[PDB]
Amino acid sequence: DRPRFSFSIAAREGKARTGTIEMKRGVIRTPAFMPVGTAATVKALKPETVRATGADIILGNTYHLMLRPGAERIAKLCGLHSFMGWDRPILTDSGGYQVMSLSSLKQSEEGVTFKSHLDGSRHMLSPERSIEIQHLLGSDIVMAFDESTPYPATPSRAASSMERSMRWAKRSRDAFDSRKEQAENAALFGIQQGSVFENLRQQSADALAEIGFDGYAVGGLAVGEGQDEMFRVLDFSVPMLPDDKPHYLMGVGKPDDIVGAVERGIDMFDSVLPTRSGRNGQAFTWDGPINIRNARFSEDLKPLDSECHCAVCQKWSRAYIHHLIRAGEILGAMLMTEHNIAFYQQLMQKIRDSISEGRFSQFAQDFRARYFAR
Amino acid sequence: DRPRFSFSIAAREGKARTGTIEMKRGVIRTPAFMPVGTAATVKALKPETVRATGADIILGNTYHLMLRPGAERIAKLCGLHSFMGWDRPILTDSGGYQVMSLSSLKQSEEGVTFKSHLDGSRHMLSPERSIEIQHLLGSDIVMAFDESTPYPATPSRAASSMERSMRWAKRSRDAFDSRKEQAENAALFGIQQGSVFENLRQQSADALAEIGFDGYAVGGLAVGEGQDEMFRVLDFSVPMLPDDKPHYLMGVGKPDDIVGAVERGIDMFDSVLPTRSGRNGQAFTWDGPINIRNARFSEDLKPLDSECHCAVCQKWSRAYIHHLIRAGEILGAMLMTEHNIAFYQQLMQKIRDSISEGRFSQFAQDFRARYFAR
Ligand SMILES: [Zn+2]
Ligand SMILES: [Zn+2]
Repeated sequence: DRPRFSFSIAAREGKARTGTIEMKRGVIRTPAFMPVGTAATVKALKPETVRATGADIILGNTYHLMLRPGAERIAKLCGLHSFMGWDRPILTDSGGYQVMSLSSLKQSEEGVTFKSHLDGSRHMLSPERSIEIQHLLGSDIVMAFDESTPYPATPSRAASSMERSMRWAKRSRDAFDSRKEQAENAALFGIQQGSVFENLRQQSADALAEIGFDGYAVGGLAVGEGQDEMFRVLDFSVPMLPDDKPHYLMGVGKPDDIVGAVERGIDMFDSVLPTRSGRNGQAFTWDGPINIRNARFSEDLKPLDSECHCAVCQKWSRAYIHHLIRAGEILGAMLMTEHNIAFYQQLMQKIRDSISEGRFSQFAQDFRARYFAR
Repeated sequence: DRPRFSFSIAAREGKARTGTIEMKRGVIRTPAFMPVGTAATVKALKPETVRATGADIILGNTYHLMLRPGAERIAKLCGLHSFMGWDRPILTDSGGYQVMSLSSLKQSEEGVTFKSHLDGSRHMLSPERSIEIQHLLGSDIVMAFDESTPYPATPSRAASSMERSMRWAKRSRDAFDSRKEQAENAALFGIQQGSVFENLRQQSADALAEIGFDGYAVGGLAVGEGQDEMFRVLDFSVPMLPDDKPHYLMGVGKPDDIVGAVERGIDMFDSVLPTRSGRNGQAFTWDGPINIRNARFSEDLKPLDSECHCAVCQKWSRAYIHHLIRAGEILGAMLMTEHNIAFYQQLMQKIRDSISEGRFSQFAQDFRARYFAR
């Protein structure tokens, strides 16, 4: 009964929206946070635990999966969902960002050649090959393959990368639409580029809306610009995107970045922060992050957060988790990660509820006042 | 309603027994395997997962817990059960073995002085202090503090360590019995020493039965002697212990060691093998252990073991777990460990059932024929 892709906005407050994305493998509540499942695992969590925290969708990294265990191998093993045991929607990034940030790079208009950061094996990516890999994975939301430009970006380099990206967005569209099984069961998002420059962002938006996509991502942020500049860029960039389609801010971010981005019209988020910070001993709380290794928690019997409903905060103390993290114990990573992901989902839930009730502006004020009292 | 400690033998076949140990925090089915929970965690598993595999009791290491997080700290945090979230029985070793094998050692008749292997801090252990620490932990089965003699052991050194151990067993008895809350709610096991020498084992047994204990451990094995010599030592040592009390072989071991020890009258086991081997990529199966990193599993969609009822074998393939282990992913350690512990508990269940039905001899033959076909 479920549709391929249907975004519906149930309530709005200013630029903020709340609603649902209906897909064949499930419903995504927006604004949505996607836990990151890099190499076919949300690190230190079983998929059932990921779901129990409230996640409706997770993200997979195309660049990592193509290096290990391999895209064709995953297809032969019945696709990513079956492989890793997550049966709800999966969004896959294009891999273009990690090629720039992780691999040993030839770049051209056809695509990119690079050496694996793991073993120096040679690989290739292009609009067509990236769409094909995401198809071999079985991805539900496919990202167009673009060209990332490092930070900071000179206007010429930002416009160079943006224009080639828009040509690649058209090739991504066509590659997606050529493959019937993919085009009937998955969705395709386009990526706005153009750095901090308003004119380039607008040309990017026009090109993408001319091609037509199921959703639109804001690319090229959370790469060093700081929150003030990111918000300033969001202020004029998001209204350029089609209003009736989801808006996806890639790689963001800290809780306060998420709230501010929702205030500016963003519907979807992903970040390694809750998982990676958790393994490193940082727990998010409504009173700000805490460093659980600090000596002040060594005999603290309170849970990580006094209001959190997650199973970790129901069962174990700060003192216990302090001990596990300082001891290097795997269970420390597990509990910290589950709490952090549950905290992110509770944030998204409070965001959605406050928009639905027309008190999101008050929620954002209240959130910041307490989170930054620390 | 539950008693402090009541061992009841429901069925026997040759020297093998099956039955139950009833304690205030739960019933222990014997023969029993205890997962090892070193520093207040069975590594990579939540306690609920430990219980879901079938474990009735776990082991804690007194030497590690006294170094981190500290015995008094655990008492202040309401004891080990509450600290780590395991509410069923816990057996604590005495710490004497790790003092010899891990610490930087002065040894005397009063006790032992050593430096922590973690930071060089100075600590002390004695019969009285070991019983007190196990009390501060809240341990359900307390081990007498003994003196371990390295392997191999000359007769003089084996008899030296054994005789002092028996004097320490009397001091452990008295220290335990002096502390009313401990003596009314916990149990105390004595440890037979005496290496491979029949006469020393017999003198040890006589001394321990003269003092009186709730259970009797066979110490000084699984330290390099090989299975043939261990079995030969068990052949004459176990019948020296009181028949109507549990028999605990410390630190054993591989599945085939467990079966052979049950054939010789052992009721209780502990080993780091299922947990530590799991993290290292070795999975136990009814057809012998497999090294999941081997390339032959890279596209194998079968579960780790074709008969195993554990949740890992219900949900994930060898190929997936192969990928996680080779990638260094925490979830690889989690899944391997859960399967290995579940496999050990299924072994103990099959042992108990076959003894109950008077076909344990046939089970042991059948087990070995298949496990060592490999
Ligand atoms: Zn929590
Ligand atoms: Zn299994």
